[PDB]
Amino acid sequence: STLIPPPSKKQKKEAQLPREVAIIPKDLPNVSIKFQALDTGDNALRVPGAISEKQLEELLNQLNGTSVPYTFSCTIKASDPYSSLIKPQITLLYTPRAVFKVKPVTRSSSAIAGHGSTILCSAFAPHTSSRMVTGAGDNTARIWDCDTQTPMHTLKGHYNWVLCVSWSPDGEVIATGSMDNTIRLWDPKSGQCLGDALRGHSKWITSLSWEPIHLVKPGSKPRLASSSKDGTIKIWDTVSRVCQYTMSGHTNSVSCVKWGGQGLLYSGSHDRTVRVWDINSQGRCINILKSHAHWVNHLSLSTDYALRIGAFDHTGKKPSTPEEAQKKALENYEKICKKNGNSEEMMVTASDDYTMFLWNPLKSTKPIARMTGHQKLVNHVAFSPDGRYIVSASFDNSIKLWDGRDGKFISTFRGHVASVYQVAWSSDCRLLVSCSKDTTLKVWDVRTRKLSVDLPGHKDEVYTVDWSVDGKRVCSGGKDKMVRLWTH
Amino acid sequence: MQLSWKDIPTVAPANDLLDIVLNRTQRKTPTVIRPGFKITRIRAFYMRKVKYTGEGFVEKFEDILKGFPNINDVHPFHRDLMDTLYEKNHYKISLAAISRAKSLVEQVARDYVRLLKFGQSLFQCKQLKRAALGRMATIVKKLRDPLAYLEQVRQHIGRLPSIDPNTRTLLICGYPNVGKSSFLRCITKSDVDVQPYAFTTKSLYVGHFDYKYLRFQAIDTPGILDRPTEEMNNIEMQSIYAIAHLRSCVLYFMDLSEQCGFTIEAQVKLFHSIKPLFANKSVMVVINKTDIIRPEDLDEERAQLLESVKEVPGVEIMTSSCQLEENVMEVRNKACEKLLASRIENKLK
Amino acid sequence: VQPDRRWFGNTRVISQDALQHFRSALGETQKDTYQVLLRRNKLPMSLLEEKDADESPKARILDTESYADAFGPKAQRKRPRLAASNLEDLVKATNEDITKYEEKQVLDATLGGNQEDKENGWTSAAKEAIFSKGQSKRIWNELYKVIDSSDVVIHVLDARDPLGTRCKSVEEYMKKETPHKHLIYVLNKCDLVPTWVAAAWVKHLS
Amino acid sequence: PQNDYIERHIKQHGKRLDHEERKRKREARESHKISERAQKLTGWKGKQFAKKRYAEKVSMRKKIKAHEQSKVKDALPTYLLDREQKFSVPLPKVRGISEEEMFKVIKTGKSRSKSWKRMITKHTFVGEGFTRRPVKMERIIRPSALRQKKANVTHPELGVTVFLPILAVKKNPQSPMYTQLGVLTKGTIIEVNVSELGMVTAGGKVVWGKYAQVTNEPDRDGCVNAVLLV
RNA sequence: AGAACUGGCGAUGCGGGAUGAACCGAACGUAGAGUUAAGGUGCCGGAAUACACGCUCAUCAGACACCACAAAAGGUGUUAGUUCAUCUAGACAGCCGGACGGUGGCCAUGGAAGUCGGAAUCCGCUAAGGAGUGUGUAACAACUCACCGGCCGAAUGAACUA
RNA sequence: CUCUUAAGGUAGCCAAAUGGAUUAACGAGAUUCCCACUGUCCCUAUCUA
RNA sequence: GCAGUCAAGCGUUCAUAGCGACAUUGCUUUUUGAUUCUUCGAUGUCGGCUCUUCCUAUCAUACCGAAGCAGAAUUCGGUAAGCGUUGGAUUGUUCACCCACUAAUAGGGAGUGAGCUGGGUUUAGACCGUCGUGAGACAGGUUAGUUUUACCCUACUGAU
Ligand SMILES: Nc1nc2c(ncn2[C@@H]2O[C@H](COP(=O)(O)OP(=O)(O)OP(=O)(O)O)[C@@H](O)[C@H]2O)c(=O)[nH]1
Ligand SMILES: [Mg+2]
Repeated sequence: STLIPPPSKKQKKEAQLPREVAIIPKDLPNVSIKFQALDTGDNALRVPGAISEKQLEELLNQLNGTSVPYTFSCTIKASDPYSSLIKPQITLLYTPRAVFKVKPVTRSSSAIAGHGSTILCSAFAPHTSSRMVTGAGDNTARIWDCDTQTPMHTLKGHYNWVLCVSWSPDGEVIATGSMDNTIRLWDPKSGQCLGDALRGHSKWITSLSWEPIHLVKPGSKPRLASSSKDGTIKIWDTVSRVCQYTMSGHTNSVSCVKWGGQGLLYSGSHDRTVRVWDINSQGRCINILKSHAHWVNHLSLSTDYALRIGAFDHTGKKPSTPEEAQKKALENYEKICKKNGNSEEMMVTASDDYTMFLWNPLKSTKPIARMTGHQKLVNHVAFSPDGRYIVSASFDNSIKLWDGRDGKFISTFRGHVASVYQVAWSSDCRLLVSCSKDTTLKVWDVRTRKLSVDLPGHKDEVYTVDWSVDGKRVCSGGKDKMVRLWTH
Repeated sequence: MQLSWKDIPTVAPANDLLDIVLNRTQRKTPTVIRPGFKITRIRAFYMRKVKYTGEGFVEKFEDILKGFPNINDVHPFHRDLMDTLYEKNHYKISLAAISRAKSLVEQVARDYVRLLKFGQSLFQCKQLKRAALGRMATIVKKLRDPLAYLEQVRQHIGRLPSIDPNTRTLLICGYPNVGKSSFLRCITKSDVDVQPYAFTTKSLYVGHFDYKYLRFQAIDTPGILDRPTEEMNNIEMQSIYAIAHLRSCVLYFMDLSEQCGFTIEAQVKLFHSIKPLFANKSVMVVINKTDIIRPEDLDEERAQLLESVKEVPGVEIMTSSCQLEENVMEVRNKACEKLLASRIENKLK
Repeated sequence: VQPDRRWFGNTRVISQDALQHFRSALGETQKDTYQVLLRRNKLPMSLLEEKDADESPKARILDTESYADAFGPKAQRKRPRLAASNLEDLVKATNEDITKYEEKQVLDATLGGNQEDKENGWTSAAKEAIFSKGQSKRIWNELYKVIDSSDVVIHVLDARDPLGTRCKSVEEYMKKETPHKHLIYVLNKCDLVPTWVAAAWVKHLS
Repeated sequence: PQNDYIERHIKQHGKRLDHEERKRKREARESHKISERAQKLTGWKGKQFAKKRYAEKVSMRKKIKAHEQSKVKDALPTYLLDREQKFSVPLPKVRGISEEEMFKVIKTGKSRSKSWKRMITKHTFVGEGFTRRPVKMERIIRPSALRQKKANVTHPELGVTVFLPILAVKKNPQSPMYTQLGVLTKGTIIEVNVSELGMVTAGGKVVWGKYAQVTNEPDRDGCVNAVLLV
């Protein structure tokens, strides 16, 4: 163990003196304050004496006439939130929280054995943190009861590996993509084969994205969308079990697919091309985005966290009817969506040209900004839930934080030794988990831009992670077979 | 150097290039030593083989790097054209690989020779020698894909025509199947094929002629389609960059006929899309294949669409053929006399 | 070699806090020319370095298109990448690249002679071997000896023209290879310039 | 000249009247001319020819095999597929080296008549921090061409080598002298800086000191290879 | 390489191995006769240009150090074997005839019709005919083979060992 | 226990004319160059004892 | 070279006790001809005038073969040793380099330690450095310094 080297003979006598105290002298100088939103509006001049940052909420809330608490910043050189005034008039930058605290995930629960192979994917349920599905390189998927740390229906069906899995946002159906040619829809409770398996794609399945709730009619089930290595995409209906329209624009394999906000599929593909795809035209392309010098791995949206959960907020308290579920799905969307009172969904891509381009496909088929930084290839990209920071995982052992609105560089997370495969957020938009080619997963404090806590556990490579929506629990999976669950 | 690059050595694939350079050392250097020579003699023997085999490669590559035309800092016409044929990134990489592989061979030579001066017997020295030449062979075996690429660009780039950008020229442009090769055949001496289908010519052909005791040069150029214009082919793009970069006149060629599987509105739509190429240029339009069908015979609403082409600031619309060759001789005279006024007006500045 | 539980085991190891401590100190430190380095501390440096560039390397075209497909008889490459936007932008993107060429000929005229001697049909003379001296392997061998032998190299400088009489090269070598060797200038021939000038040079080199 | 001239010439004027009859016969004779070349071509030209003919057989086996194979008819994530790449030490008991080899004698004087200096001819890791000592006080000379800093380590797992810097020499067979001079040899066990591999102990600390055993004799070619003791 | 034993030489001539410390034979007084050892018998050179069965042609064979080295293999050089196949329901080699229909299969594209390419590689009618082995056209065309068939008539092919 | 970067414009203040060993002269002492001159050489030939 | 990977085969018989050809993947430092000014301890003598001959592993001349070989020039290969292969600068050293002519300035062997020399054998003189209490010796460095045949036999060249 190489050490942090010791304090010198003078540096002891520095410490042995009494010093400082917090004090706050009184403090009442009349320094002028401006108020500004990070969205757009400036709101004009007060001039009080100095006060604690809890009180400057209560000054704002009566002025705007809300009771919404607010986070504060100042000096934008610097960028850093009396606590300001010790560093030396103040332009105060206010911004809404969504009020919360998800905790730092520290302890493991002990390692859950099961299927005897590497674990390829691992998705939580949206509505509750007890339910969590895993797809292995053994032909079984498995659903875990996570409160009791034990298997809830060991699940069989396929005759090759299961590469990706996804839970439907309404929370009725699980879908399982395969190394053979097939998709199998499952019920959580029974764990039984809903008809025959969905067969249509000729090569293996790359990712599965659900049709989100606020589009779908109240009292109809959400349709699946499935991309595959042959390069087509099919749109599966769950009841009839048959595809409506194959879509075959891409020449090479499709690396991932996402179903967007406004009836619009996005498909990140190996022909260096990102295809914006309208549903109403019945299988038809509208816009074709070209930047990249290499193929495109992964495609993140600003809404994707809201679209994944679909109506079920952090409590998980259920919708009483589909007409309620419509409104709850619309309201969680319209928390993030109306930023300036306009539905501006941001799209972002990763590719092996060491670069992420930032896109707004409805407004312009040009790109906005070119996030360029990494040495080796970026692999995963993620927006934060509130659409405010972007962060991307890379093969040069380092995770780079980029501002979401203008694609501007913020900082880098350093700590990981070997290559980083994927990341995920805490719902409150503070903590940020990441998984590596080495053993360890780490969790990253986004506000101070720092390592909160390292957690070792596994014996080998770790491919998959996910954070539970409530934010008690974090899953993991990889090459040593054992599913570890992590908590406070 | 400028204007066509015929003299570049020739350049073997890595199997053969290794077979040359290794065997040249065996032949040219002395091949006998005996173990009970003095250690100085044994060390000298092996030092000389590592050195000589080194400079066998560092010769052979240096002729490639010196030979090949240096794609940026040529002249923007050529700089482009070699992109549109050979791909400029693959070109620049493939040579830069050879530039790197030059340096590693020197390094391997200089490092082993410095070991080989401490070699204490015949066996140690002999092993150090084989250890040097194996590394060189490994470096060159890792050069199989570039050398195969370069060998084929060498063969092609020799066979390009020299054109001066700076001389008086004239481009000869339009759709496929119009006539504009059989103009070039009859105006000058040149062997270009005259065959009734679309893309017979696939590169820029050239021919020269003297009018007013002065060398011109015609350029026949494969042909353009209208398109969405972001994507056109490497065959089509040659012509666009020829019209863009080069100075000179340009003869547009229309076939006003039912011949060509190509509607005559779309010829005008080509002209108006291509228009911003011509701003520097001076232009003429030529209606080829008169003799069957005529410009005078035509429908009125059709014949308006020539008078749309008239509206562009500086043009004229000549009749022509290739059945009577007095008329084709008038076209070059108008083409040249419009040029020389622009050259003299450029000169007298 | 006697079998042992020692080996296979991990010898050295580092704390994840201590990386976070040492990564900051690259930002802090600060050199001081009156200070000088005796020992270094054994540290895993590749972890501590990699600082933030803002540019990235170029993309790897060889993976996407080989060579055989890029040009040949095999040759699967009908259209260019990325290619131009529009024929206004193309003709804009020619005319500056013409005049940028036409500049460099008028520049490299005034840089020059070299071609006009070849047109006149004569060559420049042989460079004399004395202007080498020295240079030479026999003396540069003698140099890299005394650097390797010495524990403080000092480096004497002609106080007429010390910038010309410096040499880089060795100092760039010394920092890379042998940081424990200390290094120090001596201006001398301080007779042969005026008194303010020597006082200046020590200021500009200190 | 200009473009595909010979191709255009062949397309018009046409080859040569007895071209077909020439080429067809050359292929008929080639059977005989292989079997002549094999039974002539002395002395290296004969060796190369046979070495080639073996390959040109061994290919034609694999084509005919692959035709016969084609006539009849681990698991990773999405982002990792569509890609590619006791306590016994692995060399116990290496050959013993005499002290008279390795140590070449260096004689000093006008009359070369004093001996006493010794030069280590085998390869050496020296330190981080070295400096030579005065020429009168020196004796055991380790010269600078034989001073390796970085070794070429490989892993039994994984199947990837890396070029890693040496940190120490800990155990040297054939005496505790050659450890202390730092003589690399075959068999020697050396501290390697491992940080490019990215090993992490359970405990979560991350590792940059692994012992590795050298696998070759770096006298006989300049590279120091080694295998990690894992 | 260091240990253990037994031979040979050193003090030892003689026969043979063209010549020779250690290889094959061999009990040294002086002579005569006979018979042999190892080795030999075209001539040098004493003794069969004996007899018998096979194998070998080397544009610098071999006559041997042998129970090795260059050595493992390259050859349309020759002979003898071994194990599978094919065959008067006509093999092997030749010519002659067929080699077709869904179809110019899908994307790809300036043009690709079996043959610049990428994914599949199926059904039908068959005596047999690949979504095609190659040459060839800007594309088609035409020729070719792989596979059937007629003519001819009895043995032939492949892979190994010596 | 605490601590060391000021000298500024083509020659400066200064100290008992000079700031010096970058020492004149001398040398069968060691070494480099230039002029003159030449059979040293290209390339050797001839003559006398 | 080390560590593997495929597998025509060996292993008395033999798939999966161990070996294992031909292929083949790993880095020894950046994919855009940027520089890359890296010169990093030969503890042993060779180097050159004169003159001859030999090898071929051919640099040039002769005749062939193959290449996008149109000419022109060149590269790669075959037979080939008949016949050629130079002039100078540089010792703060030259195990090399450069520039100039040239059809071309190929590589070697026997060299020419009694034909003649220059460095080094190499002793006595002297100085400077390092080491030694010193006599002295050496990590060095610098300067000064006598070996002089044929008339014998053979060979070679001419002569009776
Ligand atoms: N009737 C007639 N036909 C003409 C005339 N000039 C050319 N053609 C026809 O043009 C056909 C060939 O076109 P080309 O002359 O090669 O023109 P092009 O194809 O546009 O030129 P390239 O593409 O460069 O070869 C021939 O079939 C000719 O009959 C003419 O004056 N009269
Ligand atoms: Mg044509």
